[PDB]
This record gives sequence, structure tokens and C-alpha cells, in this order.
Amino acid sequence: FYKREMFDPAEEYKMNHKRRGLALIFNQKRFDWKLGLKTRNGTDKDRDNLERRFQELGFEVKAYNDLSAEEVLEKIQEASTADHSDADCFVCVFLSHGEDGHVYANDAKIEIQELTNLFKGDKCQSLVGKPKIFIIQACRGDKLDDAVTPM
Amino acid sequence: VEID
Amino acid sequence: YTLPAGADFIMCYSTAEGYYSYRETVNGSWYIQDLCEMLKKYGSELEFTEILTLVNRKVSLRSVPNCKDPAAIGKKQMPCFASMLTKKLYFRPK
Repeated sequence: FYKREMFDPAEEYKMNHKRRGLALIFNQKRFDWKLGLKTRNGTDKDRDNLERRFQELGFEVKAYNDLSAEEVLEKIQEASTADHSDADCFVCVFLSHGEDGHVYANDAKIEIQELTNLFKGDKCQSLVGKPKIFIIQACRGDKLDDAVTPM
Repeated sequence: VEID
Repeated sequence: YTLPAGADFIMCYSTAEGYYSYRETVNGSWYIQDLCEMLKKYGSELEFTEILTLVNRKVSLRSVPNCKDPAAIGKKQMPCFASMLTKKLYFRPK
């Protein structure tokens, strides 16, 4: 047969590097008076839970509690410019309030594209073609979803 | 339950 | 062989855009609770987006039982993942 399928539906990311990779967790519990945000009690249970499952899967987990926005970008840039050559991939988790397209650090808004841009191929080359996983536990607005029933 |  | 700079991201959101997310003060938020429960059961066995679809199903069946403000009682939460992935992702043990 002259036409080989070049996009096999079974194709998988190669997950056979030396390390699994970094998982960062940004746990935001308390906020500046200037932000006017209520304290997210229960989030440490979320953090401890994520750190456990991510360790079970092989990641190196770095959990930060209540960092400022500048410090979040500092730890993001630190991950962005690291050597991911023998990592399978990269995870980044954010536990905060948010809205629009931004989450809150301890003191200030952070657009989610600020979290993601430093890992785009043109900036973090050692991750090109590797999965980059971002998890946002945050409000994205203030609508409520109603309950409906199949008929 | 809380809102966040 | 070139890729987009935007390739192979997956954005996993606890709720849909514009909408609230819900959190238990003892057990943590609905989404992370269910994500970790699915990861515990199938992290090393299933494709990551099938897990997220399971998480989607689990959070979808919950209902706000009681809320510091009662206008969210009986309300729902639908999570949503945005995939820019190009292959199947597994965390099979290594």
C-alpha cells in the first residue's frame, strides 16, 4: 500500500526521559487589604493533595505559599530558564481567586498568559514538543450555573 | 462550601 | 519539521469561563478533590484527557449543599480543559 498513515491515532508523547519534570504549586490563601479578597480556607488541603499525587507520578514538586506577584514571576522564570532536556514534561498549578483571564497572587493580579508565555517554544526550548500542563483552581467570573435535568 |  | 511555539499546552480549568468555583473548607475545592481522586485511581493507567473528562463528569454531578451565602445553594460547577496537545499523554510508571 503506497500511502502510509503519518498521523497514527495511537501516537504518544515519549515519556521515557530521565526525570518526569517539575510540578510547581502556587497556593494562595491570604491577600492584601488592597485586593479585598476573602481568605481561601481549605486550599492547603488542596496543596497537600496535589503534591502527593504529583509525587506518585514522578514529578519534583515545588509548593509555594502566599507569594507576591513579583515572586511568582521569579519562580516562573526560574522554571522557564531551567534545563528540561531529560524531563518528560512540565506541570504548573495555581490555587487562588481570579477573574477575567487572571489569577491573584498575594498582592496583585497576574494574567494567565504571564504564567504560560515563558514556556512557549520560542523561550523554553528544552520543552518544545513536550506537554506543558497548567491547572487553575480559581473563579473565572461571578456567574452561577443552574441545575438542569435530562427529560 | 465556599466561593473562590 | 517545525512546531508552533504554542504547541502542546493543556489548560485545565476548575470551572467554565465567567463562572464561580467552589471550595470545601475542610476537604478542599471540588475540582482538586476530584482531580486527585481520579489521579489516584488512574494517573498511571489512563490518558490525561480521559482523566480530565472523568474529572469533568465527577464535578458535574455535585451540588452546592450549603453556602455562607444561600444564593449558591443548589448551584453547579462545570470544569473545562483546553487542549493544544498533539499526542496521547500517559504517566505510565517508569
